[PDB]
Amino acid sequence: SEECAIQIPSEIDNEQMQRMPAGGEEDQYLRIKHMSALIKKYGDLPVITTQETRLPYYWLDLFAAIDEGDTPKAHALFHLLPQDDIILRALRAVHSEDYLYQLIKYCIQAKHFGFKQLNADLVVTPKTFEILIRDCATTLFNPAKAHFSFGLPSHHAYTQMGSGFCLINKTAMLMKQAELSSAQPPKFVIIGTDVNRDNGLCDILRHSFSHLSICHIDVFDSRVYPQQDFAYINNEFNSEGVDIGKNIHVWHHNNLNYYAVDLSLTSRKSVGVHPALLFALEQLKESIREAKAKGQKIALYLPTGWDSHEDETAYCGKFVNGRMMGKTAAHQFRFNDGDLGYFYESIFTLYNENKDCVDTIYWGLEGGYDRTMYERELKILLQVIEKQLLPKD
Ligand SMILES: [K+]
Ligand SMILES: [Zn+2]
Repeated sequence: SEECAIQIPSEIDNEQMQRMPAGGEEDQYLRIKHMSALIKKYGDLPVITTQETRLPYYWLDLFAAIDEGDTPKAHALFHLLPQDDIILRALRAVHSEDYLYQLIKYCIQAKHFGFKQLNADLVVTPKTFEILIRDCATTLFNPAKAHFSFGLPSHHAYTQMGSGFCLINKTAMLMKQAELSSAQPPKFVIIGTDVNRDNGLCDILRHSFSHLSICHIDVFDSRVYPQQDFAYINNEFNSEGVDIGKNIHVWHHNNLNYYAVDLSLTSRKSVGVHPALLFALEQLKESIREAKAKGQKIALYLPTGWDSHEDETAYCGKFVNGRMMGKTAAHQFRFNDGDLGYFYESIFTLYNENKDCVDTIYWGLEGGYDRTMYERELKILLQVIEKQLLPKD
């Protein structure tokens, strides 16, 4: 089926992720491997693997150069890649050439100890670069209208540095290939439910994409990583984001709209789906109607983390002002399978009922670190897909 796919790294690609930090107790290798074993075992889903997609020669040669250690050969070989190759045009539409040099540089500089530690949250192996790109390849090179991909995370990656387990911003590049693959740019909408703020992806959209039409609903808790609240955004947009509702502000910069759903200020009303994701759906219910009666299409991007679950034990989702948040507060500020299952079910319903307006869906794995929590949430996620987005058997 070209209509939907589910993307995991291959054996080799996943294997070259050891020592790569996660905000949990396991490295990113175990973490992603566990999810992949589950996804392969859950019967028959349309599952694609980063080993089968072969890149053009010049990519395979930049890779090869990285392996033998010639930092000037790699630096040069990459500089001379075709400016119109599908990967690279999107890659350098969001990432500075100096960052990519420094990165290639780190991968090779890493080959000694098998790993090069940049800062507390950023490690690279020799093959980090090959995988980051072999990942970005397969998503770019595959015509799936509803893409769920399980790889290394992205919404903290900046146009110019890496931060917090993120090395490049695969989401923004995927938006790049959408502005250019379409005749008229699609109306963009992002909903990122990872409990840590999409600080990175946000900077890249203010900087390089403010002219595209993007509605970006960013759900996070200004109390965990990275401690940034509305005052911090004000200094970022050097404007003052107006309050639209449940202590949630919006900023406009040219054609980009950024909504900050802060989970501290937005607490839940006894029973019913968490107000944070009800606004996420009120705004995606509307963005669909706007683009219908205007005729344009919509590309829908879900950079989703599960550390926003109440059942997350990772420090970066649960250590709130000096102590670990507890089961009472956790249920008033985080999400439970009730909330999530409703959300995913609603999202796909809007899609199925508006395949004339909603165009592509891309869901990409950000946070969610506790093993028994994320394995349960995944089973939920796979079951809603098996029901809504797959032809029945
Ligand atoms: K987020
Ligand atoms: Zn996160």
